[PDB]
Amino acid sequence: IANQFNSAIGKIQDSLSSTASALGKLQDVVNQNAQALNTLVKQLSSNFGAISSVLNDILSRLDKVEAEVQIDRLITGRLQSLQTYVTQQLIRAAEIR
Amino acid sequence: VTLADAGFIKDLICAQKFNGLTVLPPLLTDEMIAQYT
Amino acid sequence: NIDGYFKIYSKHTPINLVRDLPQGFSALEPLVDLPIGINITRFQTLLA
Amino acid sequence: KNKCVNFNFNGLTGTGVLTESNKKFLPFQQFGRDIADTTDAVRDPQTLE
Amino acid sequence: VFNATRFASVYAWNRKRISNCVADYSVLYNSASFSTFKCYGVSPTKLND
Ligand SMILES: *[C@@H]1O[C@H](CO)[C@@H](O[C@@H]2O[C@H](CO)[C@@H](O)[C@H](O)[C@H]2NC(C)=O)[C@H](O)[C@H]1NC(C)=O
Ligand SMILES: *[C@@H]1O[C@H](CO)[C@@H](O)[C@H](O)[C@H]1NC(C)=O
Ligand SMILES: *[C@@H]1O[C@H](CO)[C@@H](O)[C@H](O)[C@H]1NC(C)=O
Repeated sequence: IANQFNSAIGKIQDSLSSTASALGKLQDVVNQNAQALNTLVKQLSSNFGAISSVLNDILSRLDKVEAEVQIDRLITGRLQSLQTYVTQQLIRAAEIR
Repeated sequence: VTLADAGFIKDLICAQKFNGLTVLPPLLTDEMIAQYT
Repeated sequence: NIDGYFKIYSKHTPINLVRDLPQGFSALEPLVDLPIGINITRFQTLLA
Repeated sequence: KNKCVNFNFNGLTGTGVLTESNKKFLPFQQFGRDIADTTDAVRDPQTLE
Repeated sequence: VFNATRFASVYAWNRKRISNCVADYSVLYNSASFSTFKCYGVSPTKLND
């Protein structure tokens, strides 16, 4: 029984060393954590119908009042973008819990 | 397992940091988790 | 030609080949932009 | 350089620390951009560096 | 651009390129003579900036 247990432990070392397969359950979480954040980073590049996605490119070109008609677009988009990510993250968290 | 940074003294996570997307550490260190184990 | 700008990108590379367009990979760097504005329908090269 | 300032180049305003880059810009480049679609490098006009 | 002696017909409109130069738009913008000076992707006060 000791020899068998030691043999079976040897088969786990070989199984997990000689390939990478069983850990996909952990890996997909570290992947989704990153991918959702990477998507939220990328969503800063989005225009949301403004003349630019970039803030200084508006503020250097327009005055105060004409900037806002662009800036509130970017705000509306970026606020909904965070709310989307936080809805995904709260939902995701429930699974991990 | 193969991560891309984890809050270890500062690249996907340079950009995340430069947008205020901070990653906080766990309370329990990987040694503590190994000790409990 | 884009929006009146005629733009040239190029690459010169060494080779050693007798037959065909060299299978392999590289990029052309932008060499020049000219504001020329003309229509180009058609083109021809020049020999010497 | 190596100090925090409000930068501007060409009307590319912002805020940061400027430092000499070892990024081998090919001669036709004047910007580098981070994954975030935010600038991270610039070629100065008066000085090529 | 403003001081030529004659202008063109709109069926054949002239187009002059501008490059490699310094632009004091306050010349144009402070000139009373213009019945309209309307900017669409910029505000006029920012043209110098
Ligand atoms: C905080 O920044 C300082 C630099 O100001 C870091 O100190 C450097 O540490 C490295 C590695 O030990 C040394 O090679 C340098 O000579 C140190 N420079 C100075 C001026 O101290 C420090 O490590 C940083 N701390 C953290 C937690 O990132
Ligand atoms: C250029 O001229 C040719 C010949 O008249 C015409 O077929 C073509 O539509 C023109 N292209 C442009 C972009 O004006
Ligand atoms: C800017 O001016 C300095 C002298 O004032 C000169 O060294 C430099 O060549 C100029 N910039 C360019 C791009 O030539």
